[PDB]
Amino acid sequence: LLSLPLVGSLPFLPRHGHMHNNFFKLQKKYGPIYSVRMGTKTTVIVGHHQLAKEVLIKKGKDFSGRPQMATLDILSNNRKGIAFADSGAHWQLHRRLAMATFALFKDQKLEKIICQEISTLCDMLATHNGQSIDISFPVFVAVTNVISLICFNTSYKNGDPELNVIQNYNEGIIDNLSKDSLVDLVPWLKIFPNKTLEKLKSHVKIRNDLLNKILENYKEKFRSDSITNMLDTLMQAKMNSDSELLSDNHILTTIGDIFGAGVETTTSVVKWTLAFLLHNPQVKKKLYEEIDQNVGFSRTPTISDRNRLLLLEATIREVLRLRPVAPMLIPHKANVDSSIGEFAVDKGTEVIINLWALHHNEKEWHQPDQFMPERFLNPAGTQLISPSVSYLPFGAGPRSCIGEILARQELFLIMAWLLQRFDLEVPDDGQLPSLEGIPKVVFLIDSFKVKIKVRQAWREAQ
Ligand code: HEM
Ligand SMILES: CC(=O)[C@@]1(O)CC[C@H]2[C@@H]3CCC4=CC(=O)CC[C@]4(C)[C@H]3CC[C@@]21C
Repeated sequence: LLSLPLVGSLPFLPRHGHMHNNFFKLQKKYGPIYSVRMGTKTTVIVGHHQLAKEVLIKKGKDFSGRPQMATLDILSNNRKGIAFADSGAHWQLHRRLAMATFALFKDQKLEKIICQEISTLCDMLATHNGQSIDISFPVFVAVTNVISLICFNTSYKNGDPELNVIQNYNEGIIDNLSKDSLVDLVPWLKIFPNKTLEKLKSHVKIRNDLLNKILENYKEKFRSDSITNMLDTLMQAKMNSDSELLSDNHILTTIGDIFGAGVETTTSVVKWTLAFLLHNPQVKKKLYEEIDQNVGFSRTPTISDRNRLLLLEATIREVLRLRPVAPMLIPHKANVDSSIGEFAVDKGTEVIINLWALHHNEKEWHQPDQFMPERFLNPAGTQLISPSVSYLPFGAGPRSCIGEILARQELFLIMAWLLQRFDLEVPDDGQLPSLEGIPKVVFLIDSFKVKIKVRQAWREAQ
């Protein structure tokens, strides 16, 4: 009796469980690296830090490409900008210029931009004293203004409805960019009739029309005697012509990515962090203790307080380990024939770093499924440590994050100001937020509510 002919085989069920974890599980059987073939495209998944750091650092330039996807094409305006651009003259240029802008805020000192918007954030939330709210939007607004000040030296006032229009198309872009993660085994959208690409174009259209209107008004304001933000930095480079690489759509898309990443990543990590603290009251109590001890109520927190607020800095590290924004980074592509761990990797092959597998490796972490900020501390709790090398929340090499500094400061300051001033409790229905998460292009958390009350100790101190 014979075996049925086999036209196709996949090692697990499509759309069942999170991709990054299904890949991780396969490693017990196939080892830390393996490949899957879709028609002609071959995809290699890496789940070990030594191999990951080969792909990202030791051979960074080799694997610095991006694959082409229908949805990403629409959002990136055919592979322009930075994040979804292939490695090339345009990518390198805009990446450089974008990185260069960050210099213009080193001592408009970045900390003062951030703390400005946090103060407003905390004043908003004080009004909700005694109520249970979703804190998504108020935080969205804060970081939106920071990135806007950095990009255009403009910020939105309370009640500007353009903020809600931005919130709307950001949710829509994310919803349709990918069903779950960016890594789909089966290309379903090319198979069955669906309105997915249509919907994406509509959110992206609105986002684009809005950015054109910011550029055109700004062409009047631009003066080479003043370079204070990203758009100046980009218009300056243009007039020094590379001219093909700095067209209006090229500039637009780059700001697009920066605006996108600067808001959706930090907002998500704030919501995830609050969520973990709701589930872990002991840690939260010790966070209050810590900040009461080392900051008190005499002033508002500052970047210098990272030296003192070590438990907080560790909590932040731990959330980025447990719930990385991008548990599989953004996909990479081999630009040339190369290798990984002495296995051959052909040019044009897709290479995915399973950061989830790195962050949950049992041999690299003690109880990796557990929220344990202590792990980034010495036993005494007197300084931060780096307990595993299998830890790359911001990536590494050519394609590494370029907002890590901005990111880390935003996260630290927001959490510090909030804990200084607010009791953050489980809402009256006693519902806790599911920590399972929702894997989109960003690893999101189900929306949830938190009971906010101004701190008794903060009150007295007035
Ligand atoms: C807050 C937590 C954040 C995390 C965990 C994070 C993480 C990452 C990761 C994993 C990548 C891709 C790595 C790869 O593909 O090899 C990336 C790329 C990128 N990030 Fe961040 N990010 C964060 C915040 C930010 C912020 C605040 C900005 C502000 C501008 C930003 C801008 C970018 C850009 C433009 C890229 C694409 C770089 C390229 O492809 O050349 N990110 N980030
Ligand atoms: C988590 C990461 O590493 C990445 O941060 C680096 C680039 C980020 C894209 C940039 C373009 C964009 C525009 C929007 O308005 C929706 C938000 C996105 C999709 C935004 C999400 C997080 C991304 C994918």
